[PDB]
Amino acid sequence: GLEAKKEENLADWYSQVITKSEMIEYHDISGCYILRPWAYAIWEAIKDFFDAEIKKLGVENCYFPMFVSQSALEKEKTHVADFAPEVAWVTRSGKTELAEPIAIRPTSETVMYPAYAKWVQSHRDLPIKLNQWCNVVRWEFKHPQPFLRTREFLWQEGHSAFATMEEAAEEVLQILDLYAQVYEELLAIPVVKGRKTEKEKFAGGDYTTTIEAFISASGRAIQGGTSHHLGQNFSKMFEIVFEDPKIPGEKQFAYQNSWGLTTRTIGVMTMVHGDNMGLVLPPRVACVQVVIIPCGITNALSEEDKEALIAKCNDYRRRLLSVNIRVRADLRDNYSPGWKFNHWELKGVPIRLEVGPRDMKSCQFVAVRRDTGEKLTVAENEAETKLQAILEDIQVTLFTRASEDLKTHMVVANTMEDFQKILDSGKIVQIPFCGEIDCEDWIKKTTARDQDLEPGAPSMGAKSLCIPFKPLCELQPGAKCVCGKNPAKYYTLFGRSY
Amino acid sequence: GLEAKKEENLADWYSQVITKSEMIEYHDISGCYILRPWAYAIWEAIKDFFDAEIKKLGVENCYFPMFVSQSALEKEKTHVADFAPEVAWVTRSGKTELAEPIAIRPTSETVMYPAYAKWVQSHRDLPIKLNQWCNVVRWEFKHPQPFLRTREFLWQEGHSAFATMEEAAEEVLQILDLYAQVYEELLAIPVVKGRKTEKEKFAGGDYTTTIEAFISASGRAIQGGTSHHLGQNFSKMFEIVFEDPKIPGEKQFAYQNSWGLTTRTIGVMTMVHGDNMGLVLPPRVACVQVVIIPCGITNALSEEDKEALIAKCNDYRRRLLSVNIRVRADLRDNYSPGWKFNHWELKGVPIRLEVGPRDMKSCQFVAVRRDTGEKLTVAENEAETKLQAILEDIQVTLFTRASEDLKTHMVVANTMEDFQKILDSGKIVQIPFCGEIDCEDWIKKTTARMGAKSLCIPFKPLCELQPGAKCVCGKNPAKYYTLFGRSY
Ligand SMILES: NC(=O)c1nccnc1NCc1ccccc1Cl
Ligand SMILES: NC(=O)c1nccnc1NCc1ccccc1Cl
Ligand code: PRO
Ligand code: PRO
Ligand SMILES: [Sr+2]
Ligand SMILES: [Sr+2]
Ligand SMILES: [Zn+2]
Ligand SMILES: [Zn+2]
Repeated sequence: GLEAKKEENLADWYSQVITKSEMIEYHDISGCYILRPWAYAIWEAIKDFFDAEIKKLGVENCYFPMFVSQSALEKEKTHVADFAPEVAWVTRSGKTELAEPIAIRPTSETVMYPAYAKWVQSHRDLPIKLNQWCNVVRWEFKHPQPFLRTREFLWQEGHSAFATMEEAAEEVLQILDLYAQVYEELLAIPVVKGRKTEKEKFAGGDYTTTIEAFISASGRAIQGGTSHHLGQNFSKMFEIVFEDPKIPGEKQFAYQNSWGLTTRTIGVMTMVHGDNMGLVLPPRVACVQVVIIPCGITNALSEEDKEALIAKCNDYRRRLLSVNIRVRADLRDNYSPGWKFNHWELKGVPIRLEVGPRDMKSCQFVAVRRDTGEKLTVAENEAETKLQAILEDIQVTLFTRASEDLKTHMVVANTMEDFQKILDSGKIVQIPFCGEIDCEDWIKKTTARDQDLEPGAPSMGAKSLCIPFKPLCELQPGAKCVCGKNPAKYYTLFGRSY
Repeated sequence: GLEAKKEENLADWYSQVITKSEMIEYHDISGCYILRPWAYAIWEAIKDFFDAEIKKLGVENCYFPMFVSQSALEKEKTHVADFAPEVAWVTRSGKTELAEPIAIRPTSETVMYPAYAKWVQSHRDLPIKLNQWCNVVRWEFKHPQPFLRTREFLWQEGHSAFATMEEAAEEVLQILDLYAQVYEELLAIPVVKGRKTEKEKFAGGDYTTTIEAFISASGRAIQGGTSHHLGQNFSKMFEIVFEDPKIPGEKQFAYQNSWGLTTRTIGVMTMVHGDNMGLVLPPRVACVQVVIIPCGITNALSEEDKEALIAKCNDYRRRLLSVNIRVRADLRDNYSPGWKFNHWELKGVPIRLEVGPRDMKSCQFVAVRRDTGEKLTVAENEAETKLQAILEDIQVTLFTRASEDLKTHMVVANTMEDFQKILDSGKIVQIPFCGEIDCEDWIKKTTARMGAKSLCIPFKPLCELQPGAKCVCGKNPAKYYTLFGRSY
């Protein structure tokens, strides 16, 4: 079973959920974690849905080198400035020192865009739409946490280059909506589409959009994905240039975008839907949607009778495969049935299917929901339609409960004292914000200073999350920021973050 | 158009094929090459086949960290000794030096097996069958060539741990059989299944089974894949143990294998099937099997008739997509039909589908085979039937000629003199060999006066080693017929 309680101490609960579900194994290098097949299948499920959608947009998959030269990495000044201290450098091969240290990619902007310049000579070479699934390394100055914050992580990064800004801006929102579909339709997690502030925006871009998710156990929010508009800052440094047919003889710099989604998605799914019985898989991403377990195999049952009980389970397995239900039949005669119930509950299989000798003679079986523990006795001939209905209802309620949790935890506050008090209750707040960096740092410093949390809870100030595309309330004209010294530009979502 | 010719300068011909087919782009870090969509789509075709086959064997996909500690890397002494010079070491996080350098994986044995030991607590925990599709770094010191020998490459690496030795021995030959299917059933390249010698076997294992392919244009053979039996060399170092089911108090060490296939497959495909017209894709791994191109679009053609020809091309697109044939209609307005002819030829699309106004009105179209250049006028009715037949014809034609090239370039020699003659003729010779590492160093140094190195001990050699035959050196008796030759 599970020892820790998600409501009391969240860290060891998360640590026990990711291990006992066989998702995460630990490594002797801090910030690096093993993705076991149970977690990796979730990533493959996300990969299969996102690949199919970006190919509709004309995006193609490729793979670029992981090593970056010093000169390439420092073409964009403000970009390398933000990533320099967290870049891992290869300095030697074997015992021989490298003449020039090469870098491990924290992101592939400076690796790809030299090639973009070579590939783009005429206007016919645009647009370039490329994506790659790969690993990056970010030796960050933060507490590592599996899935959420790791030194090495798997992701997709898509880099598109266009002749006009209207083409680029269109794709930014197209991709961000795809990231929102990954969270809301696959992981059953609600997200808030928004724009990052000037402080938290991608270094080297004009603006960045993001989806923010909420983790109610810790009251903290987390970034689920970003779609940046790079404008021309990178094409001006890497010389991604073409001649426009309408503007004779003049150098045109391409408009570029980048967008990324990481294996953090798995950790958010764990933090939102996991309970005190272990992991909870949304049926959409569940590696196994239905696990079939033979029950009641006493020593008195004959060898022929036991084989007929196994055959009925395999028959349920074939029936569910013919209707595209991902089903595993745990026929292993080496483990107890209660060990199997516990094993697959920890892993989060949405439905457990129990077949016993009495039920098989009676033309029925038992279906047990993972999210609620509700046990239903279903007729043998209704197995294909009933289970698919339960699988759909599990996905709906997981998103319904997470949405109602989000609606009640994201509110509006206009003054600093109400923003402070609501923040200390475990909520994220939309406040009228002037949109300046020095004020955002002031909020980060004063929310941590005036904090009143539970005994033992560490000091953590609120930071910017996003400027929501559709905020909760309209900003009344002339309304000042929460600092009182500058006019407010927009409602900005704030709160403690991962 | 391609400037170089395969018969003259193979190096410059190869550099121009991979770039003009838009497979490879070059990078300012020596030995690292960009895999563009046309190349990566081949790797995906290899991946979806191979992944489907190992799932039937109970192998599951995962992903282990790229960084390995000094202590974990040096646990197996023979394994770390062979890889030590070619391991890249991270020593700096920005400008702050790590207290201890960490290494980029050249292979993931020392990364995964510490986790294998924690997972194997009893007999119930075996077998463990894990595979990952990832990048790996081996910092070579020889001149790099795209696909064939690169500083960083993509691969899959399977690691399996078994309770018995018969189990691991079964899987080693099962995986090698799948590698043979990848090269023969998909890439249409014949391979020679064999066994590495003591000098060439995987450091840290007991034996290595490999598939060796031959590049006829250069006369040098190349290793297509390997499946190693690690035995207990690693489980005795990383403490992967389990209680003896029969004897209480006695530990048993797991029997392990490892097996890998890299993106070198694409380069071997290029070097074998490519011609002076450019790349030649086998239809089974071809991203685009058929390209539809509208022809005869003159400036005087009526917009109605011009629109009718466009629709006719999309009608073939809908029909071919209905019979699971990968087809793209190149209806782009800013490129001439002749430009698209040479464009898809360079990339290796097996069949070109030409639709002109005269051929459309006569209910016909043209089919151009990439391998032979034959042009076939086909009626609109027998489209899905004949195009499917040509695609399978292209697949068997490419294999039959590469198998015929391998038959006439792999002969048997019996002494040092005649082995040198056939080797410098651009062929690989099977010779009676004593298996010693001493003679393997001598045969490479002598026949260079480059040089032929051990490739594999064929599972099925050409001639049966008659009893009494000694090695080509003369000192020791010959223990088996071995295939030698210059290799990449
Ligand atoms: N070190 C990290 O920030 C991290 N670690 C593990 C997983 N995701 C991480 N980042 C999240 C992220 C990064 C880039 C683009 C989009 C996103 Cl959502
Ligand atoms: N540096 C290289 O040797 C190399 N470079 C690119 C591609 N494959 C490479 N190795 C071949 C290889 C390696 C492991 C297992 C099987 C094989 Cl076939
Ligand atoms: O790292 C980032 O945030 C952007 C998005 C993917 C590519 N680079
Ligand atoms: O490098 C090799 O040859 C073995 C096989 C894959 C993993 N390691
Ligand atoms: Sr920084
Ligand atoms: Sr000019
Ligand atoms: Zn302010
Ligand atoms: Zn000898």
